[PDB]
Amino acid sequence: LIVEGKREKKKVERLTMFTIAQGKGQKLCEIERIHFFLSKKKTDELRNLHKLLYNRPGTVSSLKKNVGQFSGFPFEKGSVQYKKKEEMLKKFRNAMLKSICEVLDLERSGVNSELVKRILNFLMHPKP
Amino acid sequence: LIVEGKREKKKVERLTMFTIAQGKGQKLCEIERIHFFLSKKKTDELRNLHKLLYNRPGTVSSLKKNVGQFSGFPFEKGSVQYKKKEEMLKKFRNAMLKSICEVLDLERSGVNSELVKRILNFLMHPKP
Amino acid sequence: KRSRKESYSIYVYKVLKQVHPDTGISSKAMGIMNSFVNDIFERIAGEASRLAHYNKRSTITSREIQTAVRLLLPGELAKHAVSEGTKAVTKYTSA
Amino acid sequence: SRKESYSIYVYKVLKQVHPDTGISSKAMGIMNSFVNDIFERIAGEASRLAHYNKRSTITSREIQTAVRLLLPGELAKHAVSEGTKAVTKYTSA
Amino acid sequence: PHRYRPGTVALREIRRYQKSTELLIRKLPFQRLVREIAQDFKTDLRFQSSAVMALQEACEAYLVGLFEDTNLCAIHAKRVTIMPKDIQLARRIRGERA
Amino acid sequence: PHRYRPGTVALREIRRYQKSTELLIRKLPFQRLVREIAQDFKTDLRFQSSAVMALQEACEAYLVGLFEDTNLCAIHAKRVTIMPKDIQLARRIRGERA
Amino acid sequence: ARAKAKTRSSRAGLQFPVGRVHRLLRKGNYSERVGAGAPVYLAAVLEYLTAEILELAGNAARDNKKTRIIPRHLQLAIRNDEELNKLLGRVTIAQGGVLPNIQAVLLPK
Amino acid sequence: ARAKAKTRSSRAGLQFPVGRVHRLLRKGNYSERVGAGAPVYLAAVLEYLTAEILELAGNAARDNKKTRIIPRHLQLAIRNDEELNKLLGRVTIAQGGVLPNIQAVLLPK
Amino acid sequence: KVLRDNIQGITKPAIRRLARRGGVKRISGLIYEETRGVLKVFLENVIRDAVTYTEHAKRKTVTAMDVVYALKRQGRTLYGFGG
Amino acid sequence: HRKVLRDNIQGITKPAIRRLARRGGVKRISGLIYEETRGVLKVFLENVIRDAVTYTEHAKRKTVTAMDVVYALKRQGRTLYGFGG
DNA sequence: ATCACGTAATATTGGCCAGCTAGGATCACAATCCCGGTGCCGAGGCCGCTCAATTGGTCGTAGACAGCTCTAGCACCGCTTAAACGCACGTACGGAATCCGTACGTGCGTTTAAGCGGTGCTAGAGCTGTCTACGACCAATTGAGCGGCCTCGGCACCGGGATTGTGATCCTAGCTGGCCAATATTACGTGAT
DNA sequence: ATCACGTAATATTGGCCAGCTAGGATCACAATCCCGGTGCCGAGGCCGCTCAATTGGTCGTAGACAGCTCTAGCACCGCTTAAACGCACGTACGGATTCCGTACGTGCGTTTAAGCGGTGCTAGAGCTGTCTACGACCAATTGAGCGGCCTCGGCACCGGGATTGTGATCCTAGCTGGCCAATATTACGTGAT
Repeated sequence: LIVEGKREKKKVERLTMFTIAQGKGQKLCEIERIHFFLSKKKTDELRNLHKLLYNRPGTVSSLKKNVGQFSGFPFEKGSVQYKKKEEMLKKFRNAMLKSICEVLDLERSGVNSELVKRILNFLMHPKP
Repeated sequence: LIVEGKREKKKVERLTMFTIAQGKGQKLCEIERIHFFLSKKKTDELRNLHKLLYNRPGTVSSLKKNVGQFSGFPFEKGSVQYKKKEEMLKKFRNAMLKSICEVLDLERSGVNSELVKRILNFLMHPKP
Repeated sequence: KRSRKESYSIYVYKVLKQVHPDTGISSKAMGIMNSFVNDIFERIAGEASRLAHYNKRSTITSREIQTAVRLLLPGELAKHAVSEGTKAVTKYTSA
Repeated sequence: SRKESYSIYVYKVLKQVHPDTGISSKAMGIMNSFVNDIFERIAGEASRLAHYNKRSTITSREIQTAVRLLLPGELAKHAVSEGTKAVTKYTSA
Repeated sequence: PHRYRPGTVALREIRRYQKSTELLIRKLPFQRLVREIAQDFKTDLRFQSSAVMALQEACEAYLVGLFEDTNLCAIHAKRVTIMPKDIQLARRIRGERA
Repeated sequence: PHRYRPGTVALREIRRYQKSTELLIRKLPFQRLVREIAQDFKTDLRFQSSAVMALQEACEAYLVGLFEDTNLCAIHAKRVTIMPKDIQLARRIRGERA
Repeated sequence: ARAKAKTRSSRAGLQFPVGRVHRLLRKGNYSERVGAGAPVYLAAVLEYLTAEILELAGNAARDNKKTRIIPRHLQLAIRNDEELNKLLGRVTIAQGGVLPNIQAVLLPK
Repeated sequence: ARAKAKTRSSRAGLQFPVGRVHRLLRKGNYSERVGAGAPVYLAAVLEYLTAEILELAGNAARDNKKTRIIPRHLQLAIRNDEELNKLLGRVTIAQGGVLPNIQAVLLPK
Repeated sequence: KVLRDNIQGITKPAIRRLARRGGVKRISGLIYEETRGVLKVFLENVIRDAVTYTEHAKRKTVTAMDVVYALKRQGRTLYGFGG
Repeated sequence: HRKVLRDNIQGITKPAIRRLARRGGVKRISGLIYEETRGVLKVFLENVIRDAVTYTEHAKRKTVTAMDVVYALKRQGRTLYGFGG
């Protein structure tokens, strides 16, 4: 019954309660063609693209500039991220895909699956 | 100390934890000029237009159908609602206002204050 | 041989037949009501003892019981309990 | 008339635990209320135990059980130890 | 072909297990648990049936009231699903210091 | 020239009134309130100063703990601000109901 | 030389046992001494509370078309009364169950 | 011829009063009869708890470089110890304030 | 005479202070009346129990020990007032 | 005669916790609720059974009775009726 | 005379220039911390004196202990399903992102009444003395309550119909995509440089 | 040989028909409900007994009551000043909306172990009797404890200096808006038909 020692002092446990991933290639703001298109384009269009790029829409203010800062996708062809972007692209209306091609200087003439492939190759390596 | 009736049972108090306002004018869907624009347009420019007509932006699918049924603004020139829309127009970027003019068949060549006045007059009485 | 235990069962039966003559009660419910009686008894008697101690008095009388009731039982319950207790004490003193 | 308290005993314990330290009247009133509260808790549990086991007597065993029930954790252990030691000493003399 | 939409069965189960009074934990496992716990306080123990049944009634009423408070906390958070944070909050408030 | 942004002076006041122990309700108003309440239970009553001081200490401690629980409920609702619903929840869980 | 026995409960117009309550008060070490009106008062209070509980429980049973009270009926009577639920708020009844209470926000629209 | 008297406290090696505790147990109406070791054991328990609190409070007071103990120091000791805060949970201490505890979410970023 | 409308002596800034001591940063405007009601309830109960203990002591004066017993009853034991 | 009974908390199964919740008015339940509830229950049971075994040893019994459990809960402030409370 | 088309005025848009805004760095000021110094008032000690603690003895009885009865707990077994588990799948939910409106925080100037001290009065707390009604106690008496036994009433459970809530399916309606026809772009042969 | 131009093959785009999705209404399935018959077992009644309740008398003392003191609660005034109040203003917060993914919910087939009933053993609850050690009680003792009084030191507060921190201001870089000039469009004059 007699504990020969000091008592341990316990403590009460109280109930406590925009990273641009830089990819491979060139920024969409440096590429003369794309930069000229964004200048001619508007905040509206980049709402769908900012969703496609960073999986979230963007502030009417920090939208066009952040999309221009997009320098590529740091992941490679066949990654889980590549497949997840390809499905997103397949889920976009053909008119949207044609608008995204026009913002990236890609040819708007083509089948849905080709517009998807040509946008997805460009978003890996944005080339002037 | 002595009462005269029966107990008055006291009941326990348990702790209990898209209207299109039709205005004065022709629907934007029945105006073939504007309707042809929306057909040529995509859910982005209409998204800017709706963040303006009903205060809150709509859904990709609804956005479209909702802008289609705008019957005009039911309020008159000088109302608190007219002033509150005029300020929301003054707070839009000049590229947006030019995109809204193009969705309403309005001339995109004017000073900010004129684009504001020409959109606001159209949104009272949408005329073919 | 001889085994004896006490409860309040028959008194609860009697009260029941006073208020609900054509109604009955099960054994489990009767045990619950027995526990309720014993609980409220212990509560009242403990409050009464503490009252007598606070006032340095050696006796528990109708006053201490009445105060313990008014303190433990809530609202109209306390008023009607005091009424019943006073009526019973009155009838008892008129022996 | 003279009122009772636990003050001097708390001052003795303190001097044994902090000979450099003192204590204010208000703190002493708090310690007095604490002592009286603990006393009432332990004695109530001891009486209740005796009654449950139909005993008329409160002994060191009842107090030790009430301590086990009320004081929590290593506190209970070191209180049982200190009480057993004190009872042993008292019995030796 | 018939399938119920999520929620409908849950509400039916709520109505059911509130209309009812039987114990909801199985008795054998709860008994084994009681004995497991008691082994750490004293060895070679024995339990009356009424004792285990009492522990069971008490632990079920306790968990039921806890889940009531937890549902209240959840609803407070504009949710419908209860989460561990809700339980920790209900306990921290009831005075159990979770 | 200088103007603190909302929430700064509040944290400062928090650190202040937590470093300290003085009663935060003015005495005379509390005393008048106590006498008002008591006058509904018995008339021509008298209060020792110690009794009023005890009632004040008790009330402040009670409301302080209530506001702790209320701030916890609020935070749980993803809200910095406390609202009456938070108090009602805290009390319903505490057992004070209402 | 001895009068006909008349129990204290009968002298008070009660059903609960006054003698037994006297005995329990004396054997509970509640007080060195116990007045004569104390057990009477206490038995009358217990009888009133018992009658209240049983009235409400029998009403509940009759609402379920039952002639026989069971623990659930007691739970209903208690939790539906403001005073009893306050008196017995820290109390658990075996096989009493709960009061049907689905929060509104869970019901569909 | 009368032996010199030493208090029951000395015989037990305590600073608390054993005679006072035996008197309160006798005058507290806890039981008809009271053993001899009961007040000794109880006084030793009270002495132990007092000493535990005074150790913690004196530590807290030295932290604030204060030599005298005040209610705030007792509150700090109690609430900062888990076992004491457990036993003294519902206990309210006048002029003892509360523990500095600001929830993180309220802090700026 | 008779005191009236003395609950309002528990003023907005006093409730604000109490909250701050409770760790509160932002406060609605309805919190003040809710708190006044909560406090009036608490005091009604404590003072009912205290006045009861008093009459039972045949006193016309409320003491601190009466208040201490009342709080102990509400389950809110208080130290430093003769406990 | 004597065998250790390990991993008996898991006998408080997911559907049983689900039932308890339903009796508490719960509609939707996370997946972590189950372990949190098992821990809560093990704590409650540890305390109640500690107090009951204490009352037992005090009574010089080796068997835990219903009165021991009732006194223990009554102590924890969770009075229970139906077992002789 | 009508139509087609070169040229000039008007209108629209790209380049240039200027203004505006967001982010980062710097500074000014203002709350917090440190350090003495100091007057104060409450802790800490001292003293004598009362009543609670103590020593000693005796005696009744609480409960420790042994012994016996027998209840109830425990271990084991074997079926018999009902519940639990694993898994597939899809939808409602939680979380995150965005935005807007305004409620609450902050600060200033004005008003209020808390606080503090001093003064005067008197209710009632607290104590003492008294005397007595009332509770404890004992012995004898006795009837209510407890246990055992029995025997039917309440209730659960089931099977057969009725109603209702929920989900799946069908119908009418709107929007978008693949296919087809018309037309623009590009490769190639021929002519010019 | 390279390049401009007309022709032919290849390719793109507008229109149309068809496919797909939304909303409302209809219909079938399942759950909930009700309603009568059955048996089953626990509720409720009866009876002998015993022990706990009642009765009547004696006695001591706990507490009601009266009287005095004096402590302390109340009331009231005036001054000071910090707190409360009221209002202006704007930031940060709460609420609403949208969207997206996936975590739960639901259904199904398989597994597993809970539940039930039955057998055997046995530890330990529960009761009784013996008796001793222990506690209660009283009388004399006495010394610890406590109230009153004094006196220094811990501390709370003031002023000065210093440090940390927050808010505001300033500078740098990028984007947006306006203005001006170049170029496309439209109207009139002129050439061809």
